[PDB]
Amino acid sequence: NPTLFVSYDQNGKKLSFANWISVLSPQDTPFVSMTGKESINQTIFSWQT
Amino acid sequence: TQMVLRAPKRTELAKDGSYEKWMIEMEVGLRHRNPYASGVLFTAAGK
Amino acid sequence: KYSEEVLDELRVDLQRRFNYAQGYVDMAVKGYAREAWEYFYGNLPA
Amino acid sequence: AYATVGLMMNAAQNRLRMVCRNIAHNGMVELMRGIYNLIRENGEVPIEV
Amino acid sequence: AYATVGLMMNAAQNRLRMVCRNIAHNGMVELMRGIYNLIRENGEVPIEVQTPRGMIQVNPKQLPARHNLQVVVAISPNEKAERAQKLISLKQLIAADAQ
Amino acid sequence: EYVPSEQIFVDEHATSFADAQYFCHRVRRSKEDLVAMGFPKDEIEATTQSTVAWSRTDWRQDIDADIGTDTEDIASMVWVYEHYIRTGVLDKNKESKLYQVIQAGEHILHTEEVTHIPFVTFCPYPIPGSFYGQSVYDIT
Amino acid sequence: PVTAGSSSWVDRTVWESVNGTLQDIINVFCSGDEAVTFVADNQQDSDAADVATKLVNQILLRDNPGYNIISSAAQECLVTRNSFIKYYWDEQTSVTYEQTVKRVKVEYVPSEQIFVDEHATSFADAQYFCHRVRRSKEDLVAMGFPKDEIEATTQSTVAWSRTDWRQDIDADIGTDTEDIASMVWVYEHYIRTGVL
Repeated sequence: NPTLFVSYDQNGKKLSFANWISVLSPQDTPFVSMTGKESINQTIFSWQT
Repeated sequence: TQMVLRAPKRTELAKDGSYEKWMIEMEVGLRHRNPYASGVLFTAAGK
Repeated sequence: KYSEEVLDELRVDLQRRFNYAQGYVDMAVKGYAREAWEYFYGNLPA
Repeated sequence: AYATVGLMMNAAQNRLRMVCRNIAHNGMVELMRGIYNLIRENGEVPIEV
Repeated sequence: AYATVGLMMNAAQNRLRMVCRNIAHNGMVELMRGIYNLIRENGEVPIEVQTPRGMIQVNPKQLPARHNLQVVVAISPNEKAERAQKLISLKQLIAADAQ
Repeated sequence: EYVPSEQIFVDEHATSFADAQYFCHRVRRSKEDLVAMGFPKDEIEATTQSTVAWSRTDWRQDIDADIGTDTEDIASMVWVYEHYIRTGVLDKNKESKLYQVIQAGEHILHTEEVTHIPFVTFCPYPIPGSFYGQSVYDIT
Repeated sequence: PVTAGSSSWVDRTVWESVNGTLQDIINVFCSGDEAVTFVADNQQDSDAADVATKLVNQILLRDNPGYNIISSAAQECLVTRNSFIKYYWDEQTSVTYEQTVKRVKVEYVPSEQIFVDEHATSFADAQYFCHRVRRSKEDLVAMGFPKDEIEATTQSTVAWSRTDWRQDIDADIGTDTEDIASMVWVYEHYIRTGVL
């Protein structure tokens, strides 16, 4: 016989959240950052040696 | 070295559809100066 | 002056930046500017 | 300053005149005092006599 | 400036007077400072001096810095007349004292 | 000159012209000026969301329309990417200077060090900690 | 935006209120030809007050973007409870073009980038205080660890990023990390303690 009105008995109770999300997401990417970049204008490149 | 042709660009396909599509495009390739410069080594055990 | 080996490196950092700048400024500004004119012309409300 | 007619006796104008007087005495004067010390403690300064 | 009757105490006029003061201090003054530097850094400039009456090619680099320079914007179209009356008042005054 | 807000680009870490690490303007220029700077032996050279957003500041116009004068005409107009970047064109060892840089398609015409970005912005109702302000549209 | 049939329009008190009081703070403090004028108690030093005045004013308005500072610390305060302004001796250094200068740098600091202890009530009384600063690898090279520069809190980044929506302060700005000109977060501190 609950003689009180704690939130557990409440209905339509707007709970509270935290304004952030946690994601580990390993994103080392050493190779992509270690080889630089070179822009071209063709889908097929080649060298000579 | 990393050869790139189409840089990362946020875009969308054709339209006149009933959906909210999105899409990106990164067109990239791999280049190597001389095969005998770098090296690879495989690990395994003999049978 | 600057070596072509520097300039072919500069082109990579210059373009990459531009890609992110375009991707940001589209969602942050130009997406609103497009409709803001069509509101001003009273084209927009269907 | 406008006792000609603009006698300023509006509780609305004075509950605003409070907030700017806070910004003056908590803020602005402590920025000036802040500088006058910082300047008074470093470098060499000229004056167009 | 119109404390005669046009006392300007309209929140509507002041929420507008804010926006132009933004355009002044974020915009207009940085265009002037922008030029004064750009000009101060290139080319050769003349000035129609009057004492001898004839273009003095004032090496622009000879100019001062922004440091020393206050700038104002949004001039009254008639500032001329007021400056003139200030001058004639100053004139009556300076004449009043022989020293 | 006035520059339509449609032809400008900035990084998201920036809040002001001082603090900007990368910034760019898309400019329409003549082959003449470019000839002035590089590649004489060839002038055949030949982004849509900018073109749309500007073209719909009215409807009459379209900025990517065929203006009709053939491409070969030295007097032809061409889009370019003028840039202002803080970066190691040097070795990173070097202080990170700020450069003006100008490119066409796979060509850099010109670079020089500059202290400052030659642009000004007008903004009613500014927002702190930010580059772009409010607008009468956002409000109404 | 409660439900599709509800026609969830939203009133803009708060906004029409802030711009109200901001209108008046700017009218009062940023209106004048000048920000401040010092005044002396004695003719002995009256000839210095003027100097001081000139100095500060020049520094704050003619050199630093003081209209942006004051207007930021107003609008970007009235909703953030407090906001901050901060100052330094700057120390910039450039055919031997090694020209080098000291300046009084003044800057507005978003209330999102500051930290204080709960026993404090004021800047005097604070025992620990900190500011998260974004700085260049250059400056850090200026002070330590030259042989390495690969160097690589979210609730600050969220709370600032949602002073609008366009922006995000932890976005990939695009210039690669190795670039000495790269920007980096640091923890500047002010602490009362036994380093001794």
